[PDB]
Formats: sequence, C-alpha cells, structure tokens
Amino acid sequence: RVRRSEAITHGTPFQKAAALVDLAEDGIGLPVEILDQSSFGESARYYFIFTRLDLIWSLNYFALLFLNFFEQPLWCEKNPKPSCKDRDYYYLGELPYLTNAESIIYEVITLAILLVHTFFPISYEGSRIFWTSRLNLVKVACVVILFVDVLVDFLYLFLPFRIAPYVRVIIFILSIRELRDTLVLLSGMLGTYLNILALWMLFLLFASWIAFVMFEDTQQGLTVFTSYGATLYQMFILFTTSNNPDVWIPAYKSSRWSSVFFVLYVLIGVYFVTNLILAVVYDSFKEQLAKQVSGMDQMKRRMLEKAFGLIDSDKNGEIDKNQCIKLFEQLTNYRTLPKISKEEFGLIFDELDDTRDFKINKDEFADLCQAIALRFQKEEVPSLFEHFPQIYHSALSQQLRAFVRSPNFGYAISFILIINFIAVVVETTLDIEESSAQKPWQVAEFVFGWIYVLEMALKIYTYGFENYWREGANRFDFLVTWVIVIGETATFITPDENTFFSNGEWIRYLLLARMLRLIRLLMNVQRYRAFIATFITLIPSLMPYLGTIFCVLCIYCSIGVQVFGGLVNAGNKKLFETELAEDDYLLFNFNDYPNGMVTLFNLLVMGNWQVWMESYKDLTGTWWSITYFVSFYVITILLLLNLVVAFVLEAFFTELDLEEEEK
Amino acid sequence: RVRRSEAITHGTPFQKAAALVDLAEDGIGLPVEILDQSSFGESARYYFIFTRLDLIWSLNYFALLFLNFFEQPLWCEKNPKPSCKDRDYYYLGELPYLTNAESIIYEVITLAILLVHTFFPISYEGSRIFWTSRLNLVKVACVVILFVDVLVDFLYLFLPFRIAPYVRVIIFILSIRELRDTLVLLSGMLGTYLNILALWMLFLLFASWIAFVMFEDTQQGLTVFTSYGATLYQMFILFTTSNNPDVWIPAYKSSRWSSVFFVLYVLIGVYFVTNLILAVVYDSFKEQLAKQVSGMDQMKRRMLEKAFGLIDSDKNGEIDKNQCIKLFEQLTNYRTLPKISKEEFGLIFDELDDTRDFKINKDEFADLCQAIALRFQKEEVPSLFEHFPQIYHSALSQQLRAFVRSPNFGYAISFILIINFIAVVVETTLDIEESSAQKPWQVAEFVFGWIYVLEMALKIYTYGFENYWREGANRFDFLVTWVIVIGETATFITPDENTFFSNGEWIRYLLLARMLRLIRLLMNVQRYRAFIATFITLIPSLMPYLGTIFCVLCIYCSIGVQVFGGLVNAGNKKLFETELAEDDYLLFNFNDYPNGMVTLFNLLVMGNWQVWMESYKDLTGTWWSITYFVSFYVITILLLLNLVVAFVLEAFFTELDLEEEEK
Ligand SMILES: [Ca+2]
Ligand SMILES: [Ca+2]
Ligand SMILES: [Ca+2]
Ligand SMILES: [Ca+2]
Repeated sequence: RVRRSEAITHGTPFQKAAALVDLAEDGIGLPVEILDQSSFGESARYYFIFTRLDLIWSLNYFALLFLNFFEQPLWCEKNPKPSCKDRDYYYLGELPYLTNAESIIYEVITLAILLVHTFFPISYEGSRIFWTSRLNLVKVACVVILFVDVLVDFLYLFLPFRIAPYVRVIIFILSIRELRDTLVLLSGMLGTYLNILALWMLFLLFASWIAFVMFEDTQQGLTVFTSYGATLYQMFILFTTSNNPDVWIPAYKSSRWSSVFFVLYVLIGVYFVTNLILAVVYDSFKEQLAKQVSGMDQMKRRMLEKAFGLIDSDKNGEIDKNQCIKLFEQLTNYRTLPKISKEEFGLIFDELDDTRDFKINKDEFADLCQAIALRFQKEEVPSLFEHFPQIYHSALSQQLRAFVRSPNFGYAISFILIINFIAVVVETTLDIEESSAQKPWQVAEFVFGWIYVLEMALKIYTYGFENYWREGANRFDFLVTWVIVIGETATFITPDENTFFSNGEWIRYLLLARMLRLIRLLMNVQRYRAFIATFITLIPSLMPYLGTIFCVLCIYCSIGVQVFGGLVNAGNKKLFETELAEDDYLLFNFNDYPNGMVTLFNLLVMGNWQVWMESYKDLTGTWWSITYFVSFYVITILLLLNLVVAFVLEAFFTELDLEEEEK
Repeated sequence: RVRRSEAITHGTPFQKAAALVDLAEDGIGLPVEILDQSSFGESARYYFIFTRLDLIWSLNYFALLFLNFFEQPLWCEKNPKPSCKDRDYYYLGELPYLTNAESIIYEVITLAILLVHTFFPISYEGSRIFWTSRLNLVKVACVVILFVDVLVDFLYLFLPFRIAPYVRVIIFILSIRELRDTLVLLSGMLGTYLNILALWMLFLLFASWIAFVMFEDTQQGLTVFTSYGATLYQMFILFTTSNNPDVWIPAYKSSRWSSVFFVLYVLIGVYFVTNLILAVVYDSFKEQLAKQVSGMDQMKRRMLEKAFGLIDSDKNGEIDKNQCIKLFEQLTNYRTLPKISKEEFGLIFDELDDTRDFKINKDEFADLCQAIALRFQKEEVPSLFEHFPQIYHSALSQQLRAFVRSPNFGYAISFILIINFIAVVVETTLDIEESSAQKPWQVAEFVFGWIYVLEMALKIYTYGFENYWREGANRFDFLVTWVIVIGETATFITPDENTFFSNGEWIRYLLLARMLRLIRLLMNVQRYRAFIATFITLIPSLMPYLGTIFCVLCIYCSIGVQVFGGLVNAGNKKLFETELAEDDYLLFNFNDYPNGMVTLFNLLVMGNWQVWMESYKDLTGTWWSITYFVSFYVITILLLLNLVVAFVLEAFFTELDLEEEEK
C-alpha cells in the first residue's frame, strides 16, 4: 500500500532496503552516483520526477526521427529545369514535404524538448560526475550540432550537404539502452569479424582468377568475363546466388562440361563458406552475450549489496533476527508471502540453527533475496481508483470483480472471439461475392468493437491501470481497442464521404489483430507448444536488433539520397537502357527518403538486388558507386542477418531447455 | 609384423584378442553372427576374402549408377516426327546415348557383378540368419527386380514406364554404410518435421487469405491476385523471396502504403518462420545424432567385451597378471608403447595394489583399452616391399629413408610448391596477352609434373603403400599425381592434334589442385586456425549428407524425364510465350537425364527457381504440374539444406572445444 517512489524519497531504512531489493528484482538500475550519496534525498526526488516523464522523452525522440523521415530532398532545393512539384516526373510521391516555416517550427519544438531533457540530469546528478561521463559529452555534442545546424538554417532563409539527419539518428541511437547494448556487442564482434572477411575476400579473389584464366580464350569470357575486374564483380554477385544461370549461360551453350566448374564453385561457396561465416558470427555473438549478462548481474548484485549496507548503520557485516523480521514484514507487502507468526518464525529459527544468535551474512542474504524473488510472484498494487472507498466496497462492484477474476470471463471472451471470426469471415465472403447484404454484417461487426471496448474498460477497472499495463499482451490489446474506438468515433462523428473511413472495410483488419490471442490457445498441445512459445517470446525480445537494422537502413538512406538524388528522371535517356526500366523498377529509386527506405529494404532481402547496383553503375558512370551497394551487403546481410539468425536459434534452444526442465 | 587378417584366421587366443581390440580401436565392426561362432574360422576366412575385394564392389556400384546416368531417354524411343538424332532441335546434347547392344552388354556385366556380390555372404554367414535380416531381403528384391527388368528388355528386342532407373538408385543407397546411416537419421526427423509443416502451411493459408481479401477491390488484385488459388500460389513463392518486388509492383504503384503489408509479411515470414524451421531441424538433428553415436559406442563395447570373454576359456570374469602381460606384449606390436621390463612391470604392480593377486574386472578392461589407444599412436606396418631384405638394408636405401622421414624433406617440397606457383602465374599471364613466348614456359610446367611423380614414388617407397594410403591428404595427392602422368604420357605417345590434350592448358589446373596444400600452412596463425581446421574436416565428413542430396536428385531426375520429356521443342509454339524463351533458359530443360541433373541443381540454390515452375505449368497445361516443384522445395530445400547448415554449425563448435582444451 506504499508507493515505491514514495518509499525511496521518505521512509525508514527498512522501507528503503525493501524498495531497493524490489527494484533489483524488477531489473531497473539506479544511477551509480546516487547510491554513493548519503540517503540521496533530493537526487532521488529529482530522479523519479524525471522518470515520471519517460513517455514524453520517447515521443520526442520518435518525432525527431520522423523529422528526418519527412524532410524535403536536398536536390530539389537546387533549382531543377522541371519543378520538383511534378511528382510523376521523378517517380516519387505519397508523402508531403514540409514547408520552411512548418519545418523550422517543428525542428525548434523537437530541439527544445531534446535540450531540456538532456540538460535535466545536471540538476540532481552533480556537475563534476556529469561532465565525467562520456555519454553525457557525446549527447551534448550531438545536441549542440543540432542547435548550430538549425541556427544556420534559420539565418540562411553554403554547405555541400546537410549533416542533421546523421546526427539525429545517432542521438536517437544513444537514447535507448538496448540499442547501446547492441552497438557494444557489434563493436566487440567486429574484431573477429574482419578476419573472416579477409579469408572470404582471399577465396573470392582466387576463384575469380581461376575463372578468368580458364575462360579467357572461350566465347563466354569474351562475352562476360571481359577483364579481371568484371570477372571479380560477376563472381562476387554469383556468390550470393542472385543470378545463377545468367552469368554462365554462354559457357554452358559453348560446352556442357563448363557447368561443372560453376557447380563446383557455387556448392563450395554457398554451402561450405557462407555457413561457416554464420557459424563464426554465431559463436562470437554467444560469447559476447554472456559477457553482457555477466556484467549486468554484477551491477545488480552491487546495488543489491548496498541494501545490506543501508540496513546496517554500523556496517560491521552483522544481521540480527529481530532486525531481519522487519525486512521480512516489509517484503511480504511487496511480494506475496504466507502469513508467518512471530512464535512460528522463532520456532523455525531456533530449530533451524543450534547455535545461539545466528548471523546472516551479506552473501547468503543476497542469495536468499534472489531465491525468494524467483520462487514467489510479485504482489500487485491494490488500485489507483482506491481513493474512493464507497465505489470500491459496493456490493455490485465486488460481485463484478469476483466474476471477472474467475476464468468464466475468459471462456466468454473466447466464445465472443469465435463468433467474431464467423461474422468477419462471412462478411468478407459477401464482399468477395459483391453482394448487397454486406452493410448489415458490417453494422453487426461494429457491435463487436463496442463489446471489445466495454470489456477492456471492465478489465482495466477491476485490475487497475498498472496491473493491466504490466501484462505484455494487455498493452497490445489496449492499443488495438483504442485505435478501434478512435476510428469508430471518427467515422460516426462526420457523415461525409471520406477517402478511407467512408468505406469502413478497415475495421475488420483491426478485429483480426485482436484475434491473434487465439493462437495462444494452440500453445496447449505439446507438438506446437515450443514453436508457439518461441514465436511469442521473440516479438518483444528481438526488437533491439531490428531497430539497429532499421537505423542502419536510415543512415544508408540518408547517404544514398545525396549521391543518387536526381539521377532517376523520366526525361533521362540513359535510364531506359538500364534494367530498372526493362523490369519496371523505376518506383524504387533513391529520389527521396521513403523511396530510399523501400529500396533499401528490397536490397536487404537479396531479391533481385544486382539490378539496382549495375543500373546505378551505368547511370552514374563511375565504378566507385558499386562500393556503396557492396558496403551495404557486407554490413547488414552477412553480419546483422546472421546475428538475427543466431539470436532466434539461441532463444529457441533456451525455450526448449526451460520447457524440458519442468518435468 | 603380423597381418591382422592372418591374426584372425589363425593364431593364439592372445593374438585374436589383440587383433579384435585393434579392430575396435580402428572402428570397423565385424558381423554379429560371426562373433557368436566358436573361433569362426571358415566364416572369418570368407569374410576377409570378401573384404579384400571392396574396391571392385564400389566400382560396380558407381558403374551401375552411371548406367542410369547414361541411359537413352524414354520419349525418344517412341517415334517422334523429327528424329531424336537432331540434338539442336530439342536443346540436348554433349553425351552419347548407348546403343541397344552396348546397353544390354553393360547392364548384363553390371548385374552379374551385383548378383555375385550380393549372393556371396550366404557362403559364410549361414542360410537362416541371412534370410532373417531385412537388408538382405530388400537387396534380393532389388536384384531380382533388376534381373526381371533386363530379362523382359532382352526379350522385347508393354510397360508404361521403365522401373529400372528408380531401382538401381535405391540399391546404391543400401550399398554404402554412410548413406544407410543418413537415411536412419531422416526417418526419425519426419515425426517432428511434419508437425512444423502444418504450422507453416497454416501461416501461408491465413496470410494469403488476408492478402486476397485486402486487394480484391484494388487494381493489383485484378492483375495478380485474381483468385484465392492464385493468391496462395503467389504468396508461397514470395515466402522464398524469389520475386520480391515483382509480385506487388502494381499495388505499390496504386498506393505507396500497400508496401507496409508486404514488408511486414516478408519480415515476419523470412526472419521469424524460416529461422524457426531451421531451429526445429537443428535440434532434432543434434538429438538424433546422439542416438546414432550412442548405438555405435554400445556396439563397439559389445564386440570389445567379446575379446575379454575369448581370452578367458573358463570365462569366470577372472584376469590374471601373468595372463594379462601377454596382452600388453601383443599390443606393443600393433600400437607403439614404451619398452617395459618384465621386472619393471612387476615392481609396478605390487606398489600400485597392496592386495595380493589383484584381478582386473571385465568392465575396466574395456575402459583400459580405450585409454591406451587414445594416448599412444598406432604402429605402422613395416613394409609391403620388406620381402626383399637386401634392397631394404642397402646402404643408400637407409640414408634415403632417413632424409624423407626427417622434416627437412618437408621444407624442400614446400619450396618446390612456391616455385611452381610462380611458374604458373607467369605462364598464365602470357596467355592473357597472347604472346608467342608461352610455349617455352609451358614446357617447364611439364618438368614440375615429373618432380611430383618422383617425390610421390619416394614417399610411398619409404612409408609403404598402406602407411601412405592411411593419411587422407596423401590419398588426394596420389590421385592428382596419377591423373597427371596419365594425361602427360597421352600427349607424348601420340603426336596428333587432340581436341583438348593438344593445347596443354589442362596441366595448370591439376598443378593448382596440388598446390592447395599451401592452405594447410595458413592453419598456423591463431586468427585463421579455427576456420581452416573446420573447412578441412568438412570435406570427408560432409560427404554422406551431400551424397544423400545427390541421390534424391537422381530420383527426381528420373521422374522429371518421364513427365516433361518432349515438352521443350524448337518447333513448339507455346514455348516461346513462356519465360524460359524470354530469359534464354531453354538449355535447362528436362529432355534427357544429363540436362535434368543440371536444371535440378539450379532449383536447389533458389536461383530464379520460379521461372521453371510457371513455364512448365503453361507448357503442360495442368495445375498439377507444380506439385513436382513444390514437393522438391519442401523435401530438399527446407529439410536437407537445413540439415547441411545444421551439420556445418555443429562441426565448427566441436573444433573450437577441441582447440581450447589444448591449453
Ligand atoms: Ca550490526
Ligand atoms: Ca468492397
Ligand atoms: Ca579365469
Ligand atoms: Ca591459349
């Protein structure tokens, strides 16, 4: 019944120790310098008043990234002979470019929020240690670069290019803990990664030399492997199996036996070498992962040990039973424990140890804290609505709480979901058949959204906002319910022909999202339990690595927009000779940021990727351009995708071990 | 100085026990029924006289498979309007089809050798147990099917199709011990592998239904997702990322926001589902592999304990030191051991065990045999040329043997390898520039060939053929050396303008194969030690699994030839509308067996695989045609390829664990 932050700011040393150990078991780590302070009153107060506003900081950071995502392309700022307003001419569109006034206003708001956030910690942390930390200095450097950039931009209304996007992506990276940990792992693994890159480059060079010397006199060498450089380029492309039969079709036409060589080369390359590369990364990742968790454990224990130092003023490493009983009484509130009588506890103690005045030392106290936390679940907060006692204690209210806490509500919700499936599938069937009876079924579907929002309100009322928010799936359900209700009220408030809301089809998809929870029932069977559990666990766990890949994609998009900005034009004559026009890929150019992101995603999956490389090589006229693409393939596909594969495998194995250790 | 086979056929029980424990350490397992026999004299004699001819049996098996590989296509046997002689018309060639007389003679010889091989074991094994074994029964079934097939073929000169190609591939599998074990590994996997396929099929069905209903009203669904059947077909291909931008290029043109759905689906499909499929295959492979090695270990110990039973006639589990010393005396011949004096061993025993008449029990004797072999290397056979003592004991001979066994000989050959590489690169450069000075340099390469055959003769002479053959790397060099001298003398014996041998460019590739030993020198550096060591081990270890994939291709090649034999024709009008003609893929048809193996390899590596599926679907005219390609992707690419990926990863980790425990 005591708030954790209120426990930190004021309370007995026993209350402070209980709250600190609860924080340790939660996993949150307080800043180190705050622990060193004596009772850290003002610093803790400021720290929690800062932490209370985390959502605002995260929203500001996402808005800052979307500012990059929405910025006008630089090449359009330079005067083009046809205006940049013509969307169809440059094969770009479907997002509005911010005007100068709106752009500067949005940037000023974002920069102000970022500045106040990054300079808040100086109030509580202290000047000297704040200036000591390297993270503070790099963040200050990023924010001052942003400030000078926006200042020179405002005064402008010469720079060869705009440096803001990279800086803001970097500061967005430094914002999040998980992204920082991922970068630490990557920096650890790069050292052993480069050696495998060197071996792979040596193998490619040797194979390319063999192929070039073998096919020089033949017609296929005259057609494709004209020189050693082109031979190495084609061999590197073939190593990815992007164009297997295309590169050596003339050799196969000239002589059938030649294919054997290529059959010999692809097999040893794709199956022996590539997998080996993955293996290397795999091992390294595992090792680095261990290091990280080890450090985390140490840090936790360190802060945990502070509690042992906090409870004892004389700090002689002496713990007394009459002193520890207060700690147990404090923890039984935070974590549920069986009711223990004082006489019962005394009998347990004196039968447990024959020696009089037995002492619990620091290490076993730390171990038993972990043991009691792991064995017993946490105790939920009573309520945030508890301030009104009459409504809480009302007979109908307690009957409703008893009803909802029973699983019968769960079976009722599952039955509603099944009826929802029947209704949505029949409505979609009628839509496919283009019958006129779709509207009543759509109106009935609206009632299901009403039922969902009502049940969500009931659950959040009975459990409490924090208890409801604690469950991971509950957050997704809450977001889905709120977006459904927003769409519903937007449609109902205005009886006008909207482009999207008037049709009303969208609602069905939202229901489908809410219905993914049925897949959870499939966890019941033994055959698919491990697969379903691993798939569910991956979604929150795999987020930092996907975010790192996304931010690398953003950096590469920012790089590509400047170099390949205006090359793809409708009036350009050289473009139609390239394969982009032949295959109708012009929509995936690098003209603006969203198109760059889409084409980078397409390059990421290795689906017909060499067409962009050689098309842009022909368009630019310089070989060095391919470096960009080549660099990309080295950075994200061989390293980051293999990292994702390794993480998925490790998660699956840990899930299997956890499943098997139950029996 | 005693032959192992001679030890089995005749000798003291001590010699028999020593030879049996040496066999156990080697890893070869004698047939179970022979062990039960009392001294198994005649059975062992016949068993080793059979084993002496293993090479002939393996050559017969490979010839039998190549018989299928060389057979005339069945559709050409039916009368075509243009003759099958016209190679260019049907886009087939570069291998000669056997005439009826040569075909029947070759098949008769192969079948006779197969029959005598498969019916030899009845002589020693005994009738009842031979008929008891299921492997013998299935092999008899295969051979009798082959016999009746060749008989009806000879009498013919009606069957809807020829059953011979499938049968002779199957009997090839049961021949090799390594391939038999691999199929046992697979049979356990189908239990858990089929379960995941249900989830994968369910995911495709659900995702395709969403995509079909979403885009039905839009323009893109009018073009591509015309019906749900085509929608599932198109979504399945996109799961393989074979055509990522092509499938949803009309949707992207109509509305940019449509890309969000396809980006989301590919990401959750390729990165989550595909890797989870690999994780399931990886875990089952590790589990099933443990079952195989455990059974092999149990079988080895079972035959190992027989020697303990054999040495003790009364078989009361009593081992005597004066009885045991004879075993130690015999093993020092088979495996090198430090010289032990009779009195020295006596002083060892009493201090080691205070109790008088200490007995070695049955169990630890097996464990002792394992311990001694691992720490002490095997003793090489003296020589097969030892029958001539004067040449062996010649003054020059012993000096020559001292030089080669000394390490200094190793540096000399390594120096020659470096010089050879310089000679090759300078000779190849002249060919690129087409200078007239290539011919003098080309002759110098022939001289280095004479060096390699000479050094091979010296090495085999001093070590002996069995010692030389024991090392795996020496076996590779022996074949390379012999193929050089066979080709080298062919040009010299016949001074004529050969199509290939006259040019002489073939020698450089054989020399480069021999210089691959320089890679073994790169193992010294610790940075590249793990990568190179695993790569070398994979080549012999990965053969049984790669062989299984090859045999699966042979079965599908026979199936493809019958159904798609005559579809691809130059005069065929519908063919040019297909994508094979547009992309110039006509040379990869299924017209004959040699072309079928090449095109199936292209489908194996995911390289533009969808063109073959939808070209033959239009060519055949039936939707059931895609069943052949879809079944190929599920059975081979998802299961077998992931198994290869699983094995490569597992081998790498064991290499790291083996290396780290050295320190
Ligand atoms: Ca004390
Ligand atoms: Ca509609
Ligand atoms: Ca005895
Ligand atoms: Ca030449």
